[PDB]
Amino acid sequence: VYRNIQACKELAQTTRTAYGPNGMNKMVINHLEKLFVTNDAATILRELEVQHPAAKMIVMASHMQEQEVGDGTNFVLVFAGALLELAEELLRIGLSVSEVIEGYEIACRKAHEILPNLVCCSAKNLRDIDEVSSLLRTSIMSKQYGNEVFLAKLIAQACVSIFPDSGHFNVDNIRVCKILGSGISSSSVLHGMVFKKETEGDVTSVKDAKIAVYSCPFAEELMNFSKGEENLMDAQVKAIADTGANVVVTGGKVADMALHYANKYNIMLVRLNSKWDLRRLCKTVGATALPRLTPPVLEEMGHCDSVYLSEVGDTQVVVFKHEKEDGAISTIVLRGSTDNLMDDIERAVDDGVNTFKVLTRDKRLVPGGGATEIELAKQITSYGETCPGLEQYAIKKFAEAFEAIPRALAENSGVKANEVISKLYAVHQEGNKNVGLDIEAEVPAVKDMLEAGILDTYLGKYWAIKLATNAAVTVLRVDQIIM
Amino acid sequence: SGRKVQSGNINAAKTIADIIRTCLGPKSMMKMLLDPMGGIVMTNDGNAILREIQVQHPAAKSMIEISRTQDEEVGDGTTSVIILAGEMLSVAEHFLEQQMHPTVVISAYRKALDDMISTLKKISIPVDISDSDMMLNIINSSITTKAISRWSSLACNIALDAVKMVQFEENGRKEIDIKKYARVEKIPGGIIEDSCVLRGVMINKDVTHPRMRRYIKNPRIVLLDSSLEYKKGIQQLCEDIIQLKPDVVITEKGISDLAQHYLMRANITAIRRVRKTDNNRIARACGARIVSRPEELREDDVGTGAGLLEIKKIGDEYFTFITDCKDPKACTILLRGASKEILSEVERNLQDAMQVCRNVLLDPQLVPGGGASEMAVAHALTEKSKAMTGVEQWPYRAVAQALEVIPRTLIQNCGASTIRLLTSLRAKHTQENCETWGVNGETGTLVDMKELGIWEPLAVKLQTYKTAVETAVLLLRIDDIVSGH
Amino acid sequence: QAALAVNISAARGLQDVLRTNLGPKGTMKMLVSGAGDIKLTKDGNVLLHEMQIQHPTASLIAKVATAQDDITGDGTTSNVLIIGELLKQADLYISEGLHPRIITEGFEAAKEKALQFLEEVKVSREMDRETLIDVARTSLRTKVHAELADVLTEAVVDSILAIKKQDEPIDLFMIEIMEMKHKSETDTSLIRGLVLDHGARHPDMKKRVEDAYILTCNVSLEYEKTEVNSGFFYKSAEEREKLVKAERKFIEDRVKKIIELKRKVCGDSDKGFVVINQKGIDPFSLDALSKEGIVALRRAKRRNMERLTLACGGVALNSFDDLSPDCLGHAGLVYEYTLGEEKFTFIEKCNNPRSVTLLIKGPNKHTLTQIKDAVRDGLRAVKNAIDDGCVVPGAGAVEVAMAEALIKHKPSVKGRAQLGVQAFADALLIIPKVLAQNSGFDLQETLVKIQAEHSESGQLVGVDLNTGEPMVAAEVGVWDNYCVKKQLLHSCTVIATNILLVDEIMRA
Ligand SMILES: Nc1ncnc2c1ncn2[C@@H]1O[C@H](COP(=O)(O)OP(=O)(O)O)[C@@H](O)[C@H]1O
Ligand SMILES: Nc1ncnc2c1ncn2[C@@H]1O[C@H](COP(=O)(O)OP(=O)(O)O)[C@@H](O)[C@H]1O
Ligand SMILES: Nc1ncnc2c1ncn2[C@@H]1O[C@H](COP(=O)(O)OP(=O)(O)O)[C@@H](O)[C@H]1O
Repeated sequence: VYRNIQACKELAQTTRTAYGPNGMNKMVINHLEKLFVTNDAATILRELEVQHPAAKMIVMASHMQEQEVGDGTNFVLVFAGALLELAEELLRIGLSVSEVIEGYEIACRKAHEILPNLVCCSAKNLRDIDEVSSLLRTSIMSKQYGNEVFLAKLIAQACVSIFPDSGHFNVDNIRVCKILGSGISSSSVLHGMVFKKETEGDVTSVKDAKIAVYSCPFAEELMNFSKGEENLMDAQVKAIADTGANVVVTGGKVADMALHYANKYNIMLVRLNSKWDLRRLCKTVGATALPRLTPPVLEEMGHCDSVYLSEVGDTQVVVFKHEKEDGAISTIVLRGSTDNLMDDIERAVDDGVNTFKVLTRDKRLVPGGGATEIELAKQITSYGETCPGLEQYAIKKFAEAFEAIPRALAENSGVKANEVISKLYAVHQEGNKNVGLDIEAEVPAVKDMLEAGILDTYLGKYWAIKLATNAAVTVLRVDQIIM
Repeated sequence: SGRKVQSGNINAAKTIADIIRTCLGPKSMMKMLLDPMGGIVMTNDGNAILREIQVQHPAAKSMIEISRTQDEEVGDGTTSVIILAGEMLSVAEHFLEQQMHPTVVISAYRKALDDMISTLKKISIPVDISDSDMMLNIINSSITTKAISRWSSLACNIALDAVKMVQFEENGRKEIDIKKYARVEKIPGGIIEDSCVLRGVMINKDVTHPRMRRYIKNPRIVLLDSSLEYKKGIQQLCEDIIQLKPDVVITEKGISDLAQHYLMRANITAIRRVRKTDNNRIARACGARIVSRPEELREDDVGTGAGLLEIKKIGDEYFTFITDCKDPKACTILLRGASKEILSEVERNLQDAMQVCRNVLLDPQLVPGGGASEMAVAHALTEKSKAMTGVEQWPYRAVAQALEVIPRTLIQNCGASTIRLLTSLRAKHTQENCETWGVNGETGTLVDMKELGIWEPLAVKLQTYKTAVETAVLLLRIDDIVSGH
Repeated sequence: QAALAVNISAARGLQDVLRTNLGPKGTMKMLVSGAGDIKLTKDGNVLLHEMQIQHPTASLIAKVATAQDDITGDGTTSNVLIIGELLKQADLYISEGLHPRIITEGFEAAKEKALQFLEEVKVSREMDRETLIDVARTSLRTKVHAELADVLTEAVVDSILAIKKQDEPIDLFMIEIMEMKHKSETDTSLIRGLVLDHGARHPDMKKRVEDAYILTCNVSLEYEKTEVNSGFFYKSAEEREKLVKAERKFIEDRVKKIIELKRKVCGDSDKGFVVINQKGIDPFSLDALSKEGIVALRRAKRRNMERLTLACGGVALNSFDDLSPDCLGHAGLVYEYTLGEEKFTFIEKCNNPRSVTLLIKGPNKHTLTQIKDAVRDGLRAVKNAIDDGCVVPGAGAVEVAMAEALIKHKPSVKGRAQLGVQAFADALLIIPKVLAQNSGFDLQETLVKIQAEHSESGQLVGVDLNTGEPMVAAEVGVWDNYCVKKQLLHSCTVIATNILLVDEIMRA
């Protein structure tokens, strides 16, 4: 069993450092030989060729946590790693695995009811852009750098507060579009799906339009052949331009003859269609892909509202806004020096918007920065003495497992871990729950988060603790398999 | 290297501690000695285990030496000292890998030692002095589980009379005791009941021809390292001795018959072929003085000693009885039997009880054995560490969690599970405030030691704990071994 | 001479591998496939079926053990442990002579005595809900998480109690387990009736069909055309492009025949005409029939069709006509359910209420499979308990009592068969020892406590697998199946004898 615990320890260690706002970003090369630099732990786990079946269980637990809450994945990883370390030392003491399992389950049950007793909930509602953005600050603060958080929070919140209707939100509604070039400050909030285009024969004031989707991207005898090709192409463009079609998209490049025939129908020619854009268009307007030119029909055709060229961002873009709901889709324009940092910002925006979605169904906020972890550790380790028997060891180890989060959050910030843990635990008796770990000072000092506004969601913490405990338990109940 | 040498030192400590970790308690396991000739030795004593084995690491040699020095100073507890030192040095591994300095660990260990001393002095049960009741109770407690159970009826009263024969009244109330000045008389032959006690020094040497005034009703002994010759042509020394008029003058050279007559002219009795370990106790019990320089010779050269001398040839061998000595600090104890294989052990355990008695004069205290004291002090530390903060709280708690090794091994070399029993023992030792239970060494079951009847002297426990802590801090203070290999 | 020793070693190794699974506190094992798929389970049958065993005779033991276990309910790991301990005890004496025939005769005599003793030990307690709850708990806590087992007990016992109304041994066909991948695994209960695997692409035919009639007969709204003419679209393209037509007329004729049947037997557009096809159907005719109240469905497997025949009724054939309504059946509720993206057809309150399915909503594949196997084992255990109408104490109990009976019966037998009897007894001692070991206690201490308590009590006493002290299984509620014990004794004796009788290994 120690082999499984060792494998899980290694996999937790490889992503332990990326935890917290000062996470050390790693270099990532995938099988098609790119070169990323990313601090997002879920991204690291994606490109890790994890083969050990024991660590696969923790990876699946992390995926479930992300699939349901969208944040705290690395918390699940590090918590499971600490739990397995302490379970391993308990086993080395001589305790049976069953007793450790029972103690862990009892401790998790205790923590789940202790947790809702230390909540300082949301202020009034998802509205009041400034306040709610202040709530959404910590996630983006941690996931990407701590500098441009003040602007990224406003950018990511102004877009999501657009449609707080009936208390229902969807992550896919808030889309992100890439526009390279200027710095991040030039980014803003826009409405409706956006990408590039080529031609300029576009009409701005458009009623419910008609989208054509192209799934497949584009001496007398020579003259007669040229005439035949020209007439066939003209027949095809007439056949695709029938039924009052107004906009056409294709995944290929432009042709002078093709754009000329499109413009002679007063139709713009849109090109540069990405491998991912067609499905998004089909789901957003209820359209379909047409393989060849010869089968166009009115029924197999989706509907947009407005199409025009926007010069925002020092470049020409197309807009497909005001869908059936007329406000459902809400994009975010991003500006950056290259595309490598574009992905980091989009992951930060996603890790903010999903926290907002979680907050929609739960207004409870919990003091982050290690405050809740140390509080839970103190509560559980105090409860441990009240429970005699063989489960006290496992309960105490569960408390020490909660102790690991501020430890990592400090040691990956250039601060002595033991010193800050001791100071935090000592202060936490009198300087109660709302105190946590300060990042700014190089000296191991502590700072209150209720004043500093460093908070994280209750539901995320609850689900992460539950899933991490379940993963540790289900990986402790395995004997071996031939490998 | 840095902390690598610390880890090596404490690894040698651990690998030498677990060698004898199993051979304590009333159910000690045996060990195998395989000398490079083929011989094999049965052994229960870890002291002989360490003595016979050979080691190459200086740390191990130093710990063996400290175990010895504790052995011949206070008596028993060497295995406990080694086990405790190994356990603390092993639990220091966790902190030495925290990249945190040995100095703060050392300070935490010293604080823990002070608190353990305090809580032992708090938990110790009092005992009476000069009372045979709980003296025999202590005999049943500690002087038992030895080879004395068949001869305890004699060992007990031998020790109980021997407690008042080596007292020095220097600075307080009978707080000074010296160890070798008790006149041991171990002679086989006859029945063991013939062993008795006498107030005075018992000298196995005697004059060749005792046809002279050997015994005088007030021996005023004078010591001299000079050699007695025929005459001046040395009678001059005898003539100078006549000046102060003594009756007995002790030398360390042979005496002839004509020399005997020359001495009895001055009426002084000399002795020959005596030992320094006899001369020193003679002087101690008699308060005599040795001087031969004529300028220093004054009225102080003669010091009155005993008040009655006697010679008895019990079994055609030359004894010398010096009873009613001036100072009852070096007095006769008699040993009789057939073989010295057990009487030596019974003797040594009796002077162990003697040290018990003198500490009872200092601190008449007993600590509950069978792991009771260990878990009591561990609970005291663990509840004490709650209030205190700082980065050194972890070693402070770890010392407490490490000192519970004694009950753990007592349970282990009994058959019963060492986990459930320890957990139950702690459970009935924290919330149960005024109990201080222990573990039975025989059956491996928890039992209140006030009922079982096992107790240990306070002083031996204090010395063991202090030596263990000092050994741990010493091995943590060594930063380099290198002066060569 | 040596082949016997090889077999002994292999059986001991297999026993050691399987040791840490017996008992509800046993630790599960993980089966990773060569492809990469992972299966985590503890049931003895699946472990022996899916393990990659290396030793040949160990593979033989596993094969015969699973083959015999397919007969009775379960008890495979206990059987393997008993075989291993029997072989070790026998070898302990074979090492000092004792031609194996003597040990075999001792084994058969001990088997006869143990069967007799089990006959006098069985409990003939009657039928009730609570005892079967306890039986389900015993059979389920040994396969899955404790709380999940407590959840599953009620559903399993209620399903079997409902099926029991026929007063004949019936199972397997009449209880089916459905597979789906809902995130929340707490949703698990009985669905009286039948649930179809999937529906069809249909915009709002009926939703709540309520009372309706079922005819099936594999409607041919996408009737087989004449596409196959010569290979593919060859130079003679007008065949597969034009002769492929004229079959839509057959589809429309089937549509009017369905119309005639509907407004002939139904009497109105209501009273849904439930039909299911094994192949696809065009959405056009689908919605055309839907507007008339016809419940048209497609793309189902066979097993659901034969299930419908015995529950509701109806012929099955792709090409059909206006047949008689004799095969038509009626259902109380034909409500259709949908969860996110997949659609469920709840054919409920039908005639012949014997057909009942169970609902499980495990999050991942391996948890789903584990729950399915645990449910199957619980159903088999409760079925056996109802069939024999007699149950025996678990947690050992019977093992130690049979051991005492055999030991007191040892002087009765003559010859050297006493050695075989003693070996058989010490082998039956393995089960309480394995339970105590897997709990975390000491082997011999717990065994001595159990035997001593049984000595002056007489009543069956077993191991309490949370504290280690002896417990009477009747009061606590731990029960085993009498038929399982019978098959256990028979199979263990047979396999141990067969392994002991061998003398030489040769290639072939
Ligand atoms: N400014 C800060 N100071 C201290 N701790 C912080 C700060 N910002 C975030 N944290 C903590 O760092 C953690 C970051 O979680 P994160 O690594 O983003 O999880 P995931 O990557 O799975 O979304 C949060 O739980 C939060 O408590
Ligand atoms: N009858 C007994 N029951 C339980 N423990 C005992 C008993 N007798 C002695 N002990 C334990 O033995 C320990 C000391 O034995 P040990 O150190 O091996 O002897 P020595 O001091 O001569 O080396 C004490 O801690 C005491 O608690
Ligand atoms: N609650 C319980 N306490 C003690 N023993 C139990 C308990 N439940 C089941 N058992 C024991 O577990 C054994 C069955 O375990 P196992 O061999 O894994 O089942 P199977 O092989 O039939 O699938 C039974 O002999 C029974 O005595």
